[PDB]
Amino acid sequence: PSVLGQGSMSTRIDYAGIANSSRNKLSKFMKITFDGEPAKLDLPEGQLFFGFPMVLPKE
Amino acid sequence: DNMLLVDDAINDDNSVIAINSNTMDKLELFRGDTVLVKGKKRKDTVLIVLIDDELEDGACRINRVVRNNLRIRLGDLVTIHPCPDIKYATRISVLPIADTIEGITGNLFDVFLKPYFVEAYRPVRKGDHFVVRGGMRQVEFKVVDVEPEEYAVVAQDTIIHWEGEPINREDEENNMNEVGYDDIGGCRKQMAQIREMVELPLRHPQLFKAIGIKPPRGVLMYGPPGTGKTLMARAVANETGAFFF
Ligand SMILES: Nc1ncnc2c1ncn2[C@@H]1O[C@H](COP(=O)(O)OP(=O)(O)OP(=O)(O)O)[C@@H](O)[C@H]1O
Repeated sequence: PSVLGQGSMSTRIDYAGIANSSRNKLSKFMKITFDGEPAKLDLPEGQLFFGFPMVLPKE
Repeated sequence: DNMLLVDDAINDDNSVIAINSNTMDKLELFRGDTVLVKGKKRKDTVLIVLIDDELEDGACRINRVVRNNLRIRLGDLVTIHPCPDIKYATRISVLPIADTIEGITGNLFDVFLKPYFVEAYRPVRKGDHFVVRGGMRQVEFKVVDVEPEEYAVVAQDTIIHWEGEPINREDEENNMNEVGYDDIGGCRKQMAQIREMVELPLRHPQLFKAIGIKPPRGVLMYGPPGTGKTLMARAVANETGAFFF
């Protein structure tokens, strides 16, 4: 389904935008992968987000 | 004929170098052409060629900013080559020097750079500096970043980003070690011994291929503490120009 990466609270907090910025993270004047570096993703008190990309088992 | 004497330029342009008409003929250049000038150590930039009959044969005019950038003084010698391939910088980020923005208010960009970049086409390169006089004050700016790299021209198409922290002047030399052979005294034989074994394998690596030998790699310096061994190694590394770790 679309919500496994692109759904409600995925557009409110542009997880894709944050991911791309973290990948190309510099002042300097689309796919998400877990090979790179993390970036701070702070949300106020009382908010949960389960939209992180799935990985499935190891098979 | 790429070795010319240095002279104090009368004008107030940091990207203009004057040459004699005979010198211009020898270099096969034209008025307004951009040429690359290299000075002491591994510092070099690009300047707009200007015709100056008053200049004597084998002489050129460069302002104090260019001399500071090239780490040279009046009367020194530089190597000049044609630079016709210089392109236009599509996007450049430049930040002011902290000490030059002491209490200066208003849009520094429009106030200073905009008059200084109204179809000026001043060649720019990474790490260059230029001083612009606005109102009754003068503010310096540095080439923080340019695209395409490295050296290009700041034309109208260029997009200038003037957002960022002020460039404190002290850290350029306080936090960085730029020391050449001129900073070492009293040890010439040791310096020659180190150079003949460090630069030769790197600056001229094809000589050993021609003679079919493997030059020695390791080098162990020792002596009383405080004699400048670290300084000698730093100077050799800087003069060589190869990546230092
Ligand atoms: N030709 C020179 N010989 C010795 N010292 C010099 C010379 N030129 C400058 N100095 C100064 O002498 C001091 C040498 O300090 P430095 O720590 O580099 O020496 P060192 O004995 O090689 O160091 P160390 O063994 O602790 O790494 C510095 O102040 C340096 O500026």
